[PDB]
Amino acid sequence: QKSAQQELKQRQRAEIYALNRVMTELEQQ
Amino acid sequence: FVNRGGLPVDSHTWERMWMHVAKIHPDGEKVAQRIRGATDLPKIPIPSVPTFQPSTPVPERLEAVQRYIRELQYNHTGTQFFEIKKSRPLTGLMDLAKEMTKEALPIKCLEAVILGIYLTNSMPTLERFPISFKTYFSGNYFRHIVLGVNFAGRYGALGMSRREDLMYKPPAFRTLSELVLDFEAAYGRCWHVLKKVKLGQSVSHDPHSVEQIEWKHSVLDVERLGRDDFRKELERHARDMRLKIGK
Repeated sequence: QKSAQQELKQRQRAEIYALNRVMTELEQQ
Repeated sequence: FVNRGGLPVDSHTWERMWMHVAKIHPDGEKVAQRIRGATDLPKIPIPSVPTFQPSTPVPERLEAVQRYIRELQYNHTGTQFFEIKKSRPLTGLMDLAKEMTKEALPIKCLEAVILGIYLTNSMPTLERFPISFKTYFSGNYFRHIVLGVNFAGRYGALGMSRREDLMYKPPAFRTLSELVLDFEAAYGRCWHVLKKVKLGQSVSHDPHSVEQIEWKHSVLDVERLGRDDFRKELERHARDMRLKIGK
């Protein structure tokens, strides 16, 4: 049922944190 | 860029986030190609919201609150994931704080202020009040906000920033003026000139309060005041807050 919304949030959250690490790495160099 | 419609992020805002990334990062589309759809990405633990024993002194509790805020990470994606309307009644802002602990995404300074209030409503002997700093560097103006705090007559701050010296202060400053001057000096060390300080009233500890946060109860123009008038204005704000009781 609603487990598709959860997997959507999970997949998005993982990509958000992967992106945040890259952007954090960039914005100090 | 602000996500103006809840979570999961909608397809339109999601693409806009990646489009925005491709502008900023020198290898912006190489970054997306490597991340989007990747099946090997780290699992991110959902940070546990800290809970406190009554025997634990409040300053130690504040360390845990600030630790939790940091664990969410400063948001460098270019997209704000939560919409904060600053004039929203406190009860609506506290619903948002709770949502932020359940979704566990990166945040910036204003979100951290709201979170700091939400996580210290259990501490009625702790005074909480926003402090906003307007600084100037290289022909541009910059705004930063923290949650000022007062415990047992000592002033500190919680919050989120790019800089370590522009967020957490354990509640150790004897006066509000000493706290604010500590921020001004930290700004000066990274070549920012402090222009204005805006200090809010203390915030109610009731998470169902309909009252608004008053962000700008004192607005201080730093260089127009001069040092003695600046201190006296801060002492007055300190007294005003002492006389607004709310929990």
